[PDB]
Amino acid sequence: EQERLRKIEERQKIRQERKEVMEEQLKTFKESLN
Amino acid sequence: KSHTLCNRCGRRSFHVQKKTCSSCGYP
Amino acid sequence: KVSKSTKKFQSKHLKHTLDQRRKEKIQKKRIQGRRGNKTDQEKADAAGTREQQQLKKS
Amino acid sequence: AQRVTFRRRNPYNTRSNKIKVVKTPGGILRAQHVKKLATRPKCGDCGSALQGISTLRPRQYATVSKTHKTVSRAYGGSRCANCVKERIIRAFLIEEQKIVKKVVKEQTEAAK
Amino acid sequence: AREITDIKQFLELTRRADVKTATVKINKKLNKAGKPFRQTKFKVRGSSSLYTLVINDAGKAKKLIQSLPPTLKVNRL
RNA sequence: GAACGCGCGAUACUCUUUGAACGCACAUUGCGCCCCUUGGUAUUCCAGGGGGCAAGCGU
RNA sequence: AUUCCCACUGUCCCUAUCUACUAUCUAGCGAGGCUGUCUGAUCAGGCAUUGCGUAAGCAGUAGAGUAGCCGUUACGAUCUGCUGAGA
RNA sequence: AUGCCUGAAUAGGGUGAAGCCAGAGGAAACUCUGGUGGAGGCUCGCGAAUUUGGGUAUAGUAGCAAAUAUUCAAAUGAGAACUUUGAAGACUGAAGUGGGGAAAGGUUCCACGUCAACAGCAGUUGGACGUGGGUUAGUCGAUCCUAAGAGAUGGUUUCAAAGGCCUGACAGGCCACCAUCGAAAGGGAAUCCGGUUAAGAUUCCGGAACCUGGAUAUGGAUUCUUCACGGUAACGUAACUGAAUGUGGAGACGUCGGCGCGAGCCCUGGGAGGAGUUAUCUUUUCUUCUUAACAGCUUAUCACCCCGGAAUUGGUUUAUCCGGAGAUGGGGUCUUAUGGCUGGAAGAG
Ligand SMILES: [Zn+2]
Repeated sequence: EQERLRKIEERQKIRQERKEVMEEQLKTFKESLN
Repeated sequence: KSHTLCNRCGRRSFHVQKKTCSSCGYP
Repeated sequence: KVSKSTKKFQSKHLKHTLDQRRKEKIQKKRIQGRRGNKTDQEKADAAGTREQQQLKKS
Repeated sequence: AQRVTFRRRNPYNTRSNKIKVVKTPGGILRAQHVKKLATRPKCGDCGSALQGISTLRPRQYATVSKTHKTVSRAYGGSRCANCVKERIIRAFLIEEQKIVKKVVKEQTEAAK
Repeated sequence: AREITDIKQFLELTRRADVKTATVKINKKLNKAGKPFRQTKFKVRGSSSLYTLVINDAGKAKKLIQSLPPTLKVNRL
């Protein structure tokens, strides 16, 4: 059970990192648009 | 095989790495 | 059927590969319980940022 | 089930010497050294393989005709078609913009 | 080696100044219909190549043999 | 002084390859250039032989 | 790492036997069955550091099953008899 | 201890990470189930360690020299356990006790004669002794080039007068930048098959073929007289001038995984031969049935071009990637890697 937990919080960290980098990419492309 | 033939003296004293002779000092 | 590369590696490189694996395992086991072996990221996390350091000094 | 080896001085598995096995008219398996394959010429702007140009070794080009290593279009044998089209369009638009800038400048110092 | 399908080209090859000998080779071989036949190869070497003419017709081979120069050496098989 | 050969050096009981060693390299009998000449179809090619190559914004 | 429970053991009571190797001298010199595998298959054998009591053959209408018809070809493990036989 | 340049090697078994597909629960986030996918400080056979070649930096006693299995007949010879032939038994078992190479060795290769010494018994044997024979290249290497680095010139291009070329019925002009060494595993123009000796082979012989350099001749083209055409296009061609100057490609470049294709080997059916076994059974067990470099015709995934304008979103890989920055669809262009037919070539084997 503890292993499955630590796995799901690892998934949480990975998804948050990917979402953050995607949002940053969109934000930095917005400036280059104009 | 640290030494080879020396042209000036004919001995097996020509150091291949140093390119110098330990018997007649060539060149 | 065994491949040629497998035969060559097992005839040539297996012994020293196994020995190095054993040595690495032994060293890791020995330094697992020692105190003072940390990664650079962990050292930075323990150190904290600048603002955390003025907070600690206060 | 007959074993063959190199036929030249190099005894090592280097890219220079590579071996194929063929059955000779004598009924035996023998080794044959294979040369390096040729590389298609590439466009000088985008790096894609040029179309309609023969793929040969560097010294084998001197023994074929010009139609086997060129294309009848301008820059043929050096640049592909899309790169040439882009060059033409860009040059024309640059010249037109130069004309427009010169006219605007002639207007703006025409005030004094 | 080169193959030629032209009879007059072969005759022109055999008519040059530097011609040594012509070889006539016979092969007993079967065709796709299954009936065996006689195939004749006329070989002459030019400057740097050996030109071969393959004829699967008996009468044409006989006519070409009769049309060869009388001062030309011919190897039978 | 050394190497290879028949005391001597292809003229071998004139002086090969070298060596302070000298066209350049060199643990290779490797790579050049210049002048004359000869031969093989020959103005072009190829080869052999001989002999060589360590000016000024000054007065 | 230590201590108790059960089971086993030549550790021991208490030694004994076999195989291999070794040691010695001489010539010269000289400080019946089973597993795996192979002989084309049976039969009969080889190898795997002993690898770990009913013969071969024939017959039966008895015989798991394979293979012919809607009383019936053939093959056939196993079993029974020749057979306390064979060696 | 830390390096640098150029090569070889970085294998296998197991497990199964992101991502993706189809389902179920939930308003999302998400969480389970099956598959797919094939990743790692995953496993298996301040410290230590971290494959490898070449180059290059900072008493007749101890004992028998230890690698198992030998036996029978014949030959030679003065002499045979040790030499030779045949038969039997046994061994290496493609990761060899089998065939080659770099380095290194230098005649140890082959033949004839011999056993004084040597091969720790013997020997008629020999990697021994004595005498001879043997190594053949335009295509294989070196030779050429540069790598790390080394090293002249006045420390490696530096307050150096450092060199070549061009024009013109001696003057003018152009350009910049340093020798050389350093790899028989890096880059590189080109040869294959068959046969042949006591000992030589991609080198010799026979046949067949390519590469580079050079001088030249002929045909054809260069179409009114002067450097050619076709297709919308990708592009095609028997040609189809091109100085200074400025560029581009090949050479020329990390490692791993699955998928597709070709070739060699392995497996296998029929048939044409030869060999073995057969008291009984066994259409049975073994072996031959091959096609070189080179050359002509033809043959492509990818990529690109033209038409066209797509949501009811389609196409599509084992791997979820692609499309108004133009998909699906229809029709074309190209590289010839690699197959097929043919010549070489059946005359060979
Ligand atoms: Zn391009």
